[PDB]
Amino acid sequence: STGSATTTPIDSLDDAYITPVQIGTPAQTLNLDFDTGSSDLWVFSSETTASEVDGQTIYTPSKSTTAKLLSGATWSISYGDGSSSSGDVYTDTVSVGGLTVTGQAVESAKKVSSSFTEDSTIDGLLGLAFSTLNTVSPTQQKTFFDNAKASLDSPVFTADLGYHAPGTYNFGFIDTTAYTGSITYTAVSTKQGFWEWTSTGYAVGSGTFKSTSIDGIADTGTTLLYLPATVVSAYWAQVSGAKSSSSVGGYVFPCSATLPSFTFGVGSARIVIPGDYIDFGPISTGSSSCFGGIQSSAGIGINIFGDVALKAAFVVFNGATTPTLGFASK
Ligand SMILES: CC(=O)Nc1cccnc1N
Repeated sequence: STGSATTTPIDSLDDAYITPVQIGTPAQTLNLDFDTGSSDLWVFSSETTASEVDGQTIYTPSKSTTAKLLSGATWSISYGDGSSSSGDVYTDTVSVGGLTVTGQAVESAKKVSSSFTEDSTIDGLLGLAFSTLNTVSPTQQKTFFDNAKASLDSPVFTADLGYHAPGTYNFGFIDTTAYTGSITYTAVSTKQGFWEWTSTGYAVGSGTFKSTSIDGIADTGTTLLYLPATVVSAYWAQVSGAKSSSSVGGYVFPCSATLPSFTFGVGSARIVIPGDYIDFGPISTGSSSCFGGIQSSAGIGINIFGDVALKAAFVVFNGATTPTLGFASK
């Protein structure tokens, strides 16, 4: 089997991407944030505290003839940005782009933190990291990809995120029309439960490539590119007037600037992030200070190849017995 679904930016900055997902019988379609940095499929629901729902579409298990309470199971998750959610668990039929999994754990939120409430466009998250990170207790549950994997034509999914435009998540096949050149594959460590890999270096604009190992994670659920402070300082030093602002929370730059590109290495290959992808716009409405899309990972504990980096590439998440990542230009 295969599936193919379009993923759409939630706003004009590509702060996140939503993909429609069918849950239950008859189908209830919710727009979920596909997240290769976590491993829980959770949704706003008829159980979510009413004051914490503000415009989201909810899953109502009592209206699904295939929903079953997973008795005694609870979940609770906290993400790197400080947001969180928790609740109980149903199993139900879940379909993405024509690919159907029966008996998928659908984690129903009873509580969500303010950042989820305030984002009316995101109805929940669909985790695509390794199932060892799933938070359901006392019986850990499998991700949608892990449940689908044996049925797929090939044990893979691909992320093809657009810049200011829709893109595609495919399951079970690699669309050879969606990228240019060849795909370069690189090793993955699953020891932390992430799609963790080692970039071979970077360049700033037209500058020379610096060969240096940068361990980090491919995370579709993180907006920006978080890299070591040395690398980030070298980037922003090429932008007149750019500075790190403790009050704002990262590097800012004059909105009048033209940003240089940023290149990262995948083995001997190179992925170029155009300068425009690094512009996250005014820090507040009407400001002439703009927020940068490359930020320091110092204090996070891990480097994160988030959407800023991933949307410059066609990315293969290879879930074979030994997982690997593939990157191609597009
Ligand atoms: C850095 C970070 O926390 N990212 C993130 C936030 C919420 C959900 N998934 C994620 N991958």
